[PDB]
Amino acid sequence: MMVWTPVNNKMFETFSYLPPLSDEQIAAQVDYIVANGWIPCLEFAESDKAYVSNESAIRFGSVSCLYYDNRYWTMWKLPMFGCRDPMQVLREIVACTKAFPDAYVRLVAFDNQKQVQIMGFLVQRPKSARDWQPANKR
Amino acid sequence: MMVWTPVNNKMFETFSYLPPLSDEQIAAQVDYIVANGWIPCLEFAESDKAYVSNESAIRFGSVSCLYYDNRYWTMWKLPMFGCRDPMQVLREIVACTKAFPDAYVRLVAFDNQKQVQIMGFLVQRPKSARDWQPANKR
Amino acid sequence: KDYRLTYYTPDYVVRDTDILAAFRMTPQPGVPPEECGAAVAAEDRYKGRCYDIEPVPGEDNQYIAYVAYPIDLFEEGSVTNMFTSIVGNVFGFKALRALRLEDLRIPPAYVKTFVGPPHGIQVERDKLNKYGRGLLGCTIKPKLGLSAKNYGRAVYECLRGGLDFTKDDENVNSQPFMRWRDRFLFVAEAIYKAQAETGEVKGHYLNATAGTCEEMMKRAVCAKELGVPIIMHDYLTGGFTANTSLAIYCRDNGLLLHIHRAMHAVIDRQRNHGIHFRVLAKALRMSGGDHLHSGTVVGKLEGEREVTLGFVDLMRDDYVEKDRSRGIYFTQDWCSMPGVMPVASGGIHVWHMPALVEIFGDDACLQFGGGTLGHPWGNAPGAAANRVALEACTQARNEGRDLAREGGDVIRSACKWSPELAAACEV
Amino acid sequence: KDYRLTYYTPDYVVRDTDILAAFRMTPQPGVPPEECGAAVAAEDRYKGRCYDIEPVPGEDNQYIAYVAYPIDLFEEGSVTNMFTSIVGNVFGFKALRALRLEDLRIPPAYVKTFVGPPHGIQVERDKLNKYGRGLLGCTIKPKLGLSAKNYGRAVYECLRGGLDFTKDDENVNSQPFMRWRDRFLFVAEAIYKAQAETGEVKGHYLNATAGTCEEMMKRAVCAKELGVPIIMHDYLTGGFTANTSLAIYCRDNGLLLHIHRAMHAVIDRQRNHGIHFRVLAKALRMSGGDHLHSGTVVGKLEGEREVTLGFVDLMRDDYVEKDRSRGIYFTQDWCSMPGVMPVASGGIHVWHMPALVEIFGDDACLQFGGGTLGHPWGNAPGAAANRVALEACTQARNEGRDLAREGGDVIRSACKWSPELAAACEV
Amino acid sequence: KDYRLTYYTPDYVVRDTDILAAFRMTPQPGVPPEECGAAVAAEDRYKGRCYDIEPVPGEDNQYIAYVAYPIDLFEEGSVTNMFTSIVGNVFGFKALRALRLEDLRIPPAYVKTFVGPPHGIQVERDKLNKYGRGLLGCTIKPKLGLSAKNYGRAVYECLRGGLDFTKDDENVNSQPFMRWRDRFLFVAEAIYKAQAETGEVKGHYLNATAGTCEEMMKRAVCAKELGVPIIMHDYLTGGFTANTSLAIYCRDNGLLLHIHRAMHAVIDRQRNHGIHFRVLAKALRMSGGDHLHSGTVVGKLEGEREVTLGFVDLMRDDYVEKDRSRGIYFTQDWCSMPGVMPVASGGIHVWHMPALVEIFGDDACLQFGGGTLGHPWGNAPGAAANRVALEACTQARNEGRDLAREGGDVIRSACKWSPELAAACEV
Amino acid sequence: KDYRLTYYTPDYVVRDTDILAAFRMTPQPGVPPEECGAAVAAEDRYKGRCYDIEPVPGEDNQYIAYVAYPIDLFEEGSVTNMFTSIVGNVFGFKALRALRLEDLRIPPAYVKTFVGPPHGIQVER
Repeated sequence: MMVWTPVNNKMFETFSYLPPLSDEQIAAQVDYIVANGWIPCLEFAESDKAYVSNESAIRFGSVSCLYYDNRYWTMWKLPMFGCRDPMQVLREIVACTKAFPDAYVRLVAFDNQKQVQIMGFLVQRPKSARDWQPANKR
Repeated sequence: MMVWTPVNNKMFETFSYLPPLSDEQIAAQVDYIVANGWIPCLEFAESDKAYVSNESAIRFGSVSCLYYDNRYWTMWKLPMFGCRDPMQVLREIVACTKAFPDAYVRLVAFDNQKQVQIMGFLVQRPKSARDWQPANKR
Repeated sequence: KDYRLTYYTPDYVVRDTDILAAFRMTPQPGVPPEECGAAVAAEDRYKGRCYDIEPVPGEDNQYIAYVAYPIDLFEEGSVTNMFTSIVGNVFGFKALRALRLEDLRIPPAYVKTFVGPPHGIQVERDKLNKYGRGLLGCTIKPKLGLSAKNYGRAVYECLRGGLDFTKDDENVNSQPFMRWRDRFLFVAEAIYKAQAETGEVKGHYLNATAGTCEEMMKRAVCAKELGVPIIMHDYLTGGFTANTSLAIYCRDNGLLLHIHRAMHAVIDRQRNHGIHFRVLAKALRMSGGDHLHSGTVVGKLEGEREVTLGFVDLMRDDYVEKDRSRGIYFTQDWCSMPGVMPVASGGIHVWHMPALVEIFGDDACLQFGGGTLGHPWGNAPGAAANRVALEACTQARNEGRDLAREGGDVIRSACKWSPELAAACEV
Repeated sequence: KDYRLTYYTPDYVVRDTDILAAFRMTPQPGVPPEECGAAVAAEDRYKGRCYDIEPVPGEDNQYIAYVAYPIDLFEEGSVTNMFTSIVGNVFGFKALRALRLEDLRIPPAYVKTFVGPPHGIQVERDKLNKYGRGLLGCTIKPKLGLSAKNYGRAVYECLRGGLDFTKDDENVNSQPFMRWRDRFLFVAEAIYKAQAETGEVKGHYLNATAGTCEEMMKRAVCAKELGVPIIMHDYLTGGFTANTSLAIYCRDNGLLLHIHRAMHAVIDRQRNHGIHFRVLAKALRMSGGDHLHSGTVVGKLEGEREVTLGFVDLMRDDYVEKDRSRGIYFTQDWCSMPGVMPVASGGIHVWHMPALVEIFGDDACLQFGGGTLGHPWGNAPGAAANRVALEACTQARNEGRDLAREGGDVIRSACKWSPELAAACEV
Repeated sequence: KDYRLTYYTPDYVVRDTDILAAFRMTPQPGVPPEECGAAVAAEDRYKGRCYDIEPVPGEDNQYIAYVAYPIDLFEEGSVTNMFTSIVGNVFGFKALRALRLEDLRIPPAYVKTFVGPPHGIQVERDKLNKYGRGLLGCTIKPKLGLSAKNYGRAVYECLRGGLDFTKDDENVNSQPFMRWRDRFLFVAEAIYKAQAETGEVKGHYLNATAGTCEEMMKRAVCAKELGVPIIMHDYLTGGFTANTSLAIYCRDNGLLLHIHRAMHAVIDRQRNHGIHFRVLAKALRMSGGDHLHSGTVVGKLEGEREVTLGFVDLMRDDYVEKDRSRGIYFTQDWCSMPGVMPVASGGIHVWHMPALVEIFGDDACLQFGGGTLGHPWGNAPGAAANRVALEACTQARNEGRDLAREGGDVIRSACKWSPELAAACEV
Repeated sequence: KDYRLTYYTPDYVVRDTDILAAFRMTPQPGVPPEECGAAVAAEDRYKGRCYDIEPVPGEDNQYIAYVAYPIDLFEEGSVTNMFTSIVGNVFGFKALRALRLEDLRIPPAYVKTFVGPPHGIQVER
């Protein structure tokens, strides 16, 4: 009988309760993003802009319901319009973390006909962050 | 004439103005928990989730009366249902602090017929914390 | 009560502003189908007229009466007026033995008069920042008898392990053992604590169903001022006037509105008589609600599976074609009214998860009231075991695997690296 | 004023909705007990009827008249109407010389019409996160004359050393030397500072007793908006209408309600005449209050000790059997109305603490108005000396030791390792 | 709890802003009178000090302790604070056996801080346009069980025959048989009808005593909006905070405030212990009320007659000298605070009317609860029979006749020309 | 969903504060009446317990299940809470084929918590 740990166990909403995705598993998801007409795009945040916070609600009246901070991350470049090749997306993951070695990276997707964000899942964690447990978190 | 100290003198509500309980005194309290039909259970918190705080009230209107944070601690395993032996509880105190060496531990008890928490008292302090005075606090 | 000449007009062409109704209609022995069908319409510019009568194949004494209603019979923005006009008097009529309203058509000139759901599927999903998978839920297991403190402790450990929502029992309102306002604080202490630990947005459907409209708005003001995301409402026992009032308050203050369906099987269970759930689910959408219990699909034959996929499309989609195989008797343009997320009560264990991802896809909440509580390690490993199994089955879908066949081999590939799921794989 | 035929019905069987009353009744010399007892009942569907008359052993001219009242005589939710019907006119009656109402029976059909105490023992204890021991208190020693700044400085040092609550004097309301609103800030500055230092939840009973219902709600809005936990109310001098108003406001906004009992000994002291405190304590529970001064038990004989244990069970328990030895004359089902925590004025020193833990157990507040202030080192060592002695006596109970005998040897075992208690052991 | 040096100051000269109190004080056997008297004062700028102790003639163990209080101990405008400071703790004190507060002195610097009675004797009399005689009243005879319709029919026939006021029973508030708001309309239909018939102003004391301050103000808004003249309030069971709230509302909207005194004999009956009614009648005036039940004087000896004439002068007059024979222990300047009209419960018959006109004069209401109802012809001839007897006795006073002697010959001179009084003369 | 031991208590004596319910109850073919009747009660201080089951004369497969409810399950003054507790979930239950709630008993400790009709027959008249 084990205990799920409360200490340094931050998660990102999709595919975070799974072990970290390999480059073949990230390419398998982009194949799903390209098989229908979705548009992949990368995002990133530092350790202090990654997960959710309340800090702008010091300026509020009672309008705080379903307001959070750090739901936006900074877009990396532009959405890959007309993206057919999943390796072009996978080159940008290496290129983003080279520019930002202390940054989380998530791959989001957008629908073209519905004009909304479809799927969003973490594809990279920094090594310098102690916010997450390496899949043995009991 | 002495002065009670204000500096690094945090306390936990029950049995904190006493010197730290020995394993025979913790076993004497679990005998009191088992002599009637109560159910012992352990909890734990880190140094930042141990004592009381106000930090979620940044999201509030004027609904702050008798709201605090850090009144919940994380449960360790499950409540010991059908617990007759006080050494089975005392093994779990060593087992909890091995998993979490930087964590406070309290033994809570629950009533079965009233379905409420009965008694709750600190049974372990971490050594890495400088929040408490070692019983000579003047 | 018709003379069959004025209320049975088969040569009539329906309007694009007409409200259409489809009644499954069992006559008394000896009453003609046309005279019985015009009597449902009768209950000249304001008459409802039966325009088509079809036999039901396999049933020797059942018929489908299609009745059209002029749009002037109805109040703008009122589900109370819409139900009172259509099903307010006809079921007590003596010349028919049983009557079921099967479907409605709401025309787009009358869809636009309603406020509707406060946020919908697309806006809720943006606000909770959860994408690409189904949402997960859990009812707190003992419905009554907890203290308020021990309620949030059950709420804390469930949201901690990975779930997105926890849920009040629908008969948890305000009782002597746990008053409602003591509950809303220990819930909000448990939501803000499980949120700060996981870094994800968490919620609990706080039951704002109450005895009067003033109690009900007093609970909802309380959830506004704690800043908690979502409340719930029993709408067939609170009624449509209380629901539409709350749903407008939820739009005006950014709260989400989960909608539970207590008392639905008094109305929708029997096949020869009542109001089928797809009418009651269209009417919830027009009244408003962000989530709605749509029921279980696991443990059922694939004739109720196609019907359940029919009223889920009426909840989620914008334009639903006519499809008699799924029970959809009209064409429904929803005219950019937002979708309602269906809440599906998952099975006892995690092995129904490949069934639910294939049936529902992403836009569904999934609830495991005894899946998280019945884990041998507790609530937080049990909540992880569902969350691991949900994301494993979602990944196998995107990789292309058939979850109707390979869904057992995907759960077993995740029993390996995760100990929490393996302890639930072992049961 | 009875004719003794209609109002003295000994053959009558009482109802489960009846309000029952038990009057200790001294007649004039020459008046029969039955005629005097039916006159208390007289004051057909609305008559109160005396159904039993018992002699009092040892008193040659006292009797116990049991009077039943129909439930239709009373307003739902009103202690003002309940006292006005039962004791509103009978005590001025001339054929009796003295009259004491001893007990009431409130039937569960009329207990349920009241809102009751805002939180109760179980919810308050959850909210303050204090378990397994009695709560501790201290009145600030100089009742009047402080500045508001020097009041909170006395409030700061007491809550700092280990106490859970400090207390306004009941005649501290708003006076020229310390207005009420200047007091509520220096109290809240002293509570939030003693809280952040100890890490424990702290409170001060801020006296919201006021001159009008509008002043009284204005104090209480002030405690809501500072977010301080608990206010207090004098209810026999403010009245039951003001108390029930405040108690509903305290439920509606999560404040706790300490209840002080100023003017109680005008009413309850004399044995032949008045209203005994157990009626006034049942009526406080129905009106509402979270704490109630129940009095001292130390320094008293064990005939007042058994009576004091009787009305504390009426405050705390759900179902209290009939027990003539403890003064309980009826059976009281409280029908899940929450308990009231009794506040017991502890003695001058710490040696009464083994007496109070054995008499009261955990569900009691204990107050030392001159126990913390009279320490030779000050308020914060004096507050520790009680808190050390309280937790030492609590531990000796759980270990199994008899505090009626070994209670001196437990205090002396804690004078050793604690210097603060030893300085109070020395006095 | 005094050391007898600081709290017993016989050389002290009292101030003109001091609150003075006079306690009838029975010590335990062996306690000195000076030490017991300083302990009542003890309970330096804020101390109450016993300044005079007198023996009571005829009582071997009773004393009169005079205690002075500084004006800074008190809240402006608060009878709740004034009672909590003076009688809040002293009666439970153990060194005395019994304690009665007999009189207070309210100094004119503290009389002026109160709002007081809304209208008073002089303004009420102007508004009702009734001069030169006592006002007349009647309680509706069956306290409970009427319908609301049959209540006003009893109210209609009584005000019709000549009375000035009818009265709710004090336990008529809002019950299942007659809710309060159904009562206020049939009363107002009966007042406006008996008014239009007689041409005189009529009223009924509508009981606004309620369960909460919000119910109580809701009844009073109802009497404002019907435009009816007068409401009533039970102030020792509703409390002084509810009373002072209502009395300020009655000033702010021109309603009159009758004040009933339910529960007074719990407090004021016993001679050795309690609070005498003259303190409770001074405190009602400071809180406010336009009428106050002062009790019966008929059927009593002339030692309670002189006491009853003493507290009626405290209610009505502006300046009341010290008079130990009437129980007045201090001098009371009322500093132009308006008078309170005493309501005197008249006897069963009309022959007590020459007694009541001579004792009370004009500024009194007189009530005949069984005088109007018990007439053999009904309510309207019975109400005339009192009104004829009242005006006959008033005329014999102005003509100079002694109503203590010739009062029977004045009633019998009016039995002749009036048949209604003669039917009551015959009983 | 009962195990038939805890929710079918025929030896139980009902309380004067109990809410009583009378269900006309048609089982599936093969389900016992006692197990079907305890399942309507199941939906220890808060359990509803089926205390009596009677056959219906003339109907070969209908029964009257009498279920008692503790008064603590309910909100004071709320018909929404009273219907949600009693008929909120039981009619979708699969082991019975049809279910009719026939009568309720509202106990006088719970009648008194409601405001009720504004005037009534006697006051309106």
